[PDB]
Amino acid sequence: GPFQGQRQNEFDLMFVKEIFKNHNSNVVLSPFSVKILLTLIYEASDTSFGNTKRELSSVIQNDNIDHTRSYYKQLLESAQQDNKDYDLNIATNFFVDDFIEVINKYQQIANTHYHAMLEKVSYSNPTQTAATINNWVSEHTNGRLREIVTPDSLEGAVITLVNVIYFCGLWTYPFPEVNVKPFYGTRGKPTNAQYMEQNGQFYYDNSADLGAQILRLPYRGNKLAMYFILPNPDNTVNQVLDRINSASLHQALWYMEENEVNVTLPKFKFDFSEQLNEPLQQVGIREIFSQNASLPLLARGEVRVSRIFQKAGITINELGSCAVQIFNANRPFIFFIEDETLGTMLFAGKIENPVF
Repeated sequence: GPFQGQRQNEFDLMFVKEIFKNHNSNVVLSPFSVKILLTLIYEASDTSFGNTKRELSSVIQNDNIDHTRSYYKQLLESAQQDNKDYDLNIATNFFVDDFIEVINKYQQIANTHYHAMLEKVSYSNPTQTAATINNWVSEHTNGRLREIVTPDSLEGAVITLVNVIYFCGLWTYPFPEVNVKPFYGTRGKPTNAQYMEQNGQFYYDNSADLGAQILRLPYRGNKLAMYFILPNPDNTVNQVLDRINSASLHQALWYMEENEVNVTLPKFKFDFSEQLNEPLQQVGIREIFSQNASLPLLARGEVRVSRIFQKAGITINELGSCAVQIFNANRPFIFFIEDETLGTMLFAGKIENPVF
């Protein structure tokens, strides 16, 4: 069933707020994947060997590196492993400059434990490099996501870390294939959306603390599930996010139990990209972007992470995400997909205007 442990999501939730605060339409990203990226710079940084460690607190596992590696390796494999019911891949890669001598063992670390690689490109040619990064993005998302950077976004870069994510998943309980109705966006008149409607047994409650309805829709495979947080009429997404912290969400999700529910949801199909450097500095991770920031365990002796990118695609429709109480989500909502056997926040997103 639903996850019964304590979600290690102090960072995850904080970071989703930063992103969501600063974006006026649909957003979709992967907290868990950002913690991988941050953990890779960490292993590359000198402070691990034996300020950056203090700032990478809620991402690094109790200052002992073998635990950090098996924690992330186990959580990556829990979600990514081959199965009948869903496909999920979390692809990650350092695009390092020709001139840099990459340490081969760092390569091995990244490959084995974090499921990531390192690959030489020449930034002297922006047009080549952008095409090599954008093609890689396609080749590890079965061409669902095809472009993540432009030559312009690689200005004066030395090392560029990219994260993408892909996910195919089938609802345990499909919606009948039928129905356009209004959607009440926060800014501007009601836009029309195509909805899907069904009634069934789902985990549900109306959170008084959060001021929102919450709905869990499981995917086939006893591992993944999509949760929806739908603000009451009297409050916005912003106001709910303020009310969300590790503990209040834990408790909101804890209170949920199986009811009959009348589920009305808007179909949507959209992806999203962002530069992590800015929203990372805002939440506290500064030291790795400073003029000192070194990568001596990644690059042979200094250099730093020029830029970091993440992109994710998501869909909901009658069959899934592939590419009586009434929970009628015809206004902006929040959503996340998690590994229900581990607590992992694999996706987190937000609907402001659903197009399909």
